[PDB]
Amino acid sequence: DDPTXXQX
Repeated sequence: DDPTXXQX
């Protein structure tokens, strides 16, 4: 749900 690093 965070874009940052494709975490989710």
